Amino acid sequence: NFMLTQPHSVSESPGKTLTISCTGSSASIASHYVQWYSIDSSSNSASLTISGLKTEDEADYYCQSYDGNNHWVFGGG
Amino acid sequence: NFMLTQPHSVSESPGKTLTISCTGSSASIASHYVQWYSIDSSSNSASLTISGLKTEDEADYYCQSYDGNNHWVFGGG
Amino acid sequence: NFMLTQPHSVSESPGKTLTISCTGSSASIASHYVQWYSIDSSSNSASLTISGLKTEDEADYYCQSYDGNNHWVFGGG
Amino acid sequence: NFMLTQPHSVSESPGKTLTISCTGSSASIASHYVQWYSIDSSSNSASLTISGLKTEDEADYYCQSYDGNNHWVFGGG
Amino acid sequence: NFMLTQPHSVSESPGKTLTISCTGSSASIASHYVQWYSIDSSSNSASLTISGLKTEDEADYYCQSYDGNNHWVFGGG
Repeated sequence: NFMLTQPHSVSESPGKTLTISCTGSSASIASHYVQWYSIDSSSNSASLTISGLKTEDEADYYCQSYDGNNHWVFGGG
Repeated sequence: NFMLTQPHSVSESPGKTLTISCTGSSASIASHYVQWYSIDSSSNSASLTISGLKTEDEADYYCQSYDGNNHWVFGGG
Repeated sequence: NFMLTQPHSVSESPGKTLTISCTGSSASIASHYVQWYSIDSSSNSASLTISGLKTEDEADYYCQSYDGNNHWVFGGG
Repeated sequence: NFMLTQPHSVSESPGKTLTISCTGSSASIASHYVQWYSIDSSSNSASLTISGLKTEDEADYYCQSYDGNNHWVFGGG
Repeated sequence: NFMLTQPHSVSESPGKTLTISCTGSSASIASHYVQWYSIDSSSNSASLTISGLKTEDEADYYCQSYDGNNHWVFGGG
């Protein structure tokens, strides 16, 4: 999980900016993800019966970003 | 999971900007994802009966972004 | 978990900026992630019955970022 | 877990800036992560019954960032 | 766990700045992480019954950051 908020921001950035690669994979059960723009805020998850769960996952991430002056240069992933 | 909010923002960015590659794969059950623009906010997930779940996933991510001055340069993914 | 907030910010950054690679993988059950822009704030998760969970995960992360003047340079991942 | 807040900030940084690689993987049950922009703030998680959980995870992180003038230089991950 | 706050800050830093690699992996149950921007602040986690949990995790972190003038230089991870 990576979570970023900038509720306010002043940026002067003549730049390479927000570059995001390979953000990994999420498996979720009954999970709530919430961002909405007497006051009551409620998210209710309950009375859940779970039986035996077996998970076997093989994940290989190969992420390559190049800014390169390269002679005979070999990159192996 | 990658989550970004900029509820307000001032940016001066003569730039490469928001570049997103290979954001991984999500498997979800009964999950709620919410973003809506006496007050009651309710999302209710309940009384769920789950029997044995077996998951075997093989995921390989090969993501290549090039800005390159390259001679005889070989990239293997 | 990586969490960043800048509720206010003044930045002068003619730069390479926020560069994010391979942020890892999250498995969550009934978890709540919340960021919303008498007052009561409530998120309720309860009465959950969990039976034996077996998890065997193999994750290899190979993340390569290059700014390089390289001759006969070999990178192995 | 890495958590950063800059509720206010003045930065002059013509620089390489916030560069984030391989932030590791989190497995969470019923966990709440909260950042929202008589007053009562409440997050309630209760009455959870957990039976024996066996977790065997193999995680190898290979993260390579190069600023290099390199001849016959070999990097092994 | 690494936690940083700069509720105010004046920095002049034409520099390499906050560079974060391999921040390790956290397994948490019912844990709350909170940063929100008569007044009562309450986060309540209670009445949790946990039976024997066995965890066997093998984690190897190989993190390489180079600023190098290198001849025949070999790095092994």
